[PDB]
Amino acid sequence: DSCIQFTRHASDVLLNLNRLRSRDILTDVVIVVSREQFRAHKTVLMACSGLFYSIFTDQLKCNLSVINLDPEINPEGFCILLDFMYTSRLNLREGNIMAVMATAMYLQMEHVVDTCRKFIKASE
Amino acid sequence: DSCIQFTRHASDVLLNLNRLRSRDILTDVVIVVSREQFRAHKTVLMACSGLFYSIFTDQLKCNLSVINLDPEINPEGFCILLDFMYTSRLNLREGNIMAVMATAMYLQMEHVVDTCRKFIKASE
Amino acid sequence: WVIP
Amino acid sequence: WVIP
Ligand SMILES: O=C1Cc2cc(Nc3ncnc(Cl)c3Cl)ccc2N1
Ligand SMILES: O=C1Cc2cc(Nc3ncnc(Cl)c3Cl)ccc2N1
Ligand SMILES: [Cl-]
Ligand SMILES: [Cl-]
Repeated sequence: DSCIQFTRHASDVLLNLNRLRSRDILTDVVIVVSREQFRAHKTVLMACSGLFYSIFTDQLKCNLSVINLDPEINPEGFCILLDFMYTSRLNLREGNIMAVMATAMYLQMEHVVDTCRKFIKASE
Repeated sequence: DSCIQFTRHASDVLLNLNRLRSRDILTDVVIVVSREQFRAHKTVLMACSGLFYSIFTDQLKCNLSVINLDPEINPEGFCILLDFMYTSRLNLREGNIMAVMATAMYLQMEHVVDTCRKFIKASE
Repeated sequence: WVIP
Repeated sequence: WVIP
C-alpha cells in the first residue's frame, strides 16, 4: 500500500494499556499464582503468551474470570513477566533469573526464554 | 531501574491484537457508523482515542455493547482510523484526507489530526 | 510519521 | 534486547 506509519503508535498503545491495568479499568480476568492474584486484560495476555493464547481461544476457558496457574509457578516471576507484557521492560536479576525463565517457559514467551538462556550461559 | 527492553515487543503486541480483531476474538463492542458496523476491543479504542477513552471510563457507557457515532461521521474515514489504531499505518489519500481529518478530530486522535493538517497545508 |  |  501507500500508507504512512506513526513510529511511536505501538509504544503509546501499550503505555495506555498499562495505565488501564494500573487503574483496574476493563480488566476481565484474575490470574491466581498460589496465594497471589493479578488482574489483567485477556487480550494483552493472549498477545504476549502462547499459553494464554491457547487458554482464551478455548470455547469454555474464554469465559472464565479466574485462571489458576500450576502451583510450581513463582508469583514474583509471574509479576515480572506481567510487567514485561505491559511495558516491554524485563526486570531480570541474578536473584530472579531462574524463576523468570521457568515462568517464561510455562507461559510460552520465547523471546524472554531466549534472553534468560543467554544471560545464564554468560555467567557459566 | 536496571531493566532490559525488547525493542519489537510493543509492535508484536499490536500485531497480535490486530489478528484477534480480524478473527473476531474477544471483541466486546460494535461501533455503528450510519449503515456500517465495526467490531473492536474497547481497550484498544480507549488506548488510541480521547473520545473512546471518555466513553468507556463512563460508569454507564463502559457496559454498552453498541456505540452509535454522530451521523456526520463517514464510515470509510472511521474504517481507515480503526485500521490505524490496530496497525500504526494510516491510509491517507487525496480522496479521503478531509473525511479522515474530520473523523480524527471527532475521535480525538491528535497525531492523525496533525499529519492531516500538514498534508493539506502542503497542497495549498 | 515515516514511509514504512 | 537493549539497555533502554
Ligand atoms: O512467544 C510467544 C508469544 C506468543 C503470543 C501468541 N499470540 C498470538 N499469536 C498469534 N495470533 C494471535 Cl491472534 C495471538 Cl494473540 C501466541 C504464541 C506466542 N508465543
Ligand atoms: O490523541 C489522543 C490519543 C488518546 C488516548 C487516550 N487514552 C488514554 N489516555 C490516558 N490514560 C489512559 Cl488509561 C488512556 Cl486509555 C486519551 C486521550 C488521547 N488523545
Ligand atoms: Cl516474549
Ligand atoms: Cl493519533
